[PDB]
Amino acid sequence: NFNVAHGLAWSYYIGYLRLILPELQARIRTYNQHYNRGAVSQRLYILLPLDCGVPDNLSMADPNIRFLDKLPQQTGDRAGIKDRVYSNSIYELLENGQRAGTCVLEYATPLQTLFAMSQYSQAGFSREDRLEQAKLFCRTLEDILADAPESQNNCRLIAYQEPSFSLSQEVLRHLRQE
Amino acid sequence: NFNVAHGLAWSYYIGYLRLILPELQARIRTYNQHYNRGAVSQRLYILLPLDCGVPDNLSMADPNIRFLDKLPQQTGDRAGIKDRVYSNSIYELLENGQRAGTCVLEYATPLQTLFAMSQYSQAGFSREDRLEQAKLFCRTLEDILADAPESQNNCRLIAYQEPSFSLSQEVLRHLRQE
Ligand SMILES: Nc1nc2c(ncn2[C@@H]2O[C@@H]3COP(=O)(O)O[C@@H]4[C@H](O)[C@@H](COP(=O)(O)O[C@H]3[C@H]2O)O[C@H]4n2cnc3c(N)ncnc32)c(=O)[nH]1
Repeated sequence: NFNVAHGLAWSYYIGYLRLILPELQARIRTYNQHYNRGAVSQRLYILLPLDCGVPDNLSMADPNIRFLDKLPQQTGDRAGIKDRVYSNSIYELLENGQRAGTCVLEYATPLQTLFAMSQYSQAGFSREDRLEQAKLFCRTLEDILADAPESQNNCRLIAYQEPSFSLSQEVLRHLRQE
Repeated sequence: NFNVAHGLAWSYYIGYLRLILPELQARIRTYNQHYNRGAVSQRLYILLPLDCGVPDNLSMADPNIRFLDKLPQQTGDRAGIKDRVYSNSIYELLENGQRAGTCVLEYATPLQTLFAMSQYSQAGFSREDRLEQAKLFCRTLEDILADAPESQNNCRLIAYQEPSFSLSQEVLRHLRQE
């Protein structure tokens, strides 16, 4: 099942990142000018927990990550679905009670597929293989984005293992660099 | 890359079908009672062209398939995205100028990933392998749905090869049976 994470990464690129990354800066600029608090950063920040533990509510993983607003939606006809909607959420990052950064932030959803596959007996995906597939997912995606025309300093991958751990501090480190 | 279609099918189930199938009949019943034309059929009809040719506009594949309306959207928090939106389109099927059926209808989007992967040199997916992966995708999905609790006569797969061909007649055949 090595080809499992491989295909999921290509799917994530083909069916999502390549479609939304080109329009992202315009959506952010629209938000910055129309519905606004400091400036939203210019990159999509993608969280890649190698334990494939992907909560649906980000504030649950860390209270210092607080939902601010939704980006204006992106829509288009997709595979027979009229006006399919692509949604992204903006988060504020707090640090000792100060707003320290603002960004479009989400988990890489395919890591949730890896996790659920490892739970379903019919998937033939060993629970022991979650970390290995997660790593391959990250490496594949990294190699894809390194060479993708739509990636132009508008995407940032954040991969990490928890062994304390501060997810907000991990994100702020990448924001600081930018 | 056999594991390619395998993973895509499990992804399609885990990240989509298992989430939307349980609520689908209530969304259809809501539409039937609130925004209505004959009754919308009770199953989600999924188109699986084995040539992986997936137009984004269904009326383009066959003019006898005409967009009627959107189902009421489904939303939930998903992997850090607040109120992620799941959308489905309702279509009327015409037959010699008569409205002959009405259903929720779409292409299986992962077939688009197979297709695009076969085009990208970095994916290492042979163009010659599209039909084989498409078949495996269909077989895997079929085996998944055969045993899935959320599938309860509310999903129908329509797989086909074009060698004339009438996509509308192919769909109407399955609707007739139901
Ligand atoms: N009609 C309809 N179908 C939907 C919708 N959302 C998902 N589907 C179907 O489920 C497959 C898996 O979805 P996922 O959210 O678990 O992750 C996908 C996948 O890893 C990768 C490629 O997507 P696609 O090829 O369209 O496969 C999707 C589809 O067949 O990108 C991820 N992804 C796709 N859309 C989003 C999004 N809006 N936000 C975050 N991640 C996404 C739906 O709304 N309607």
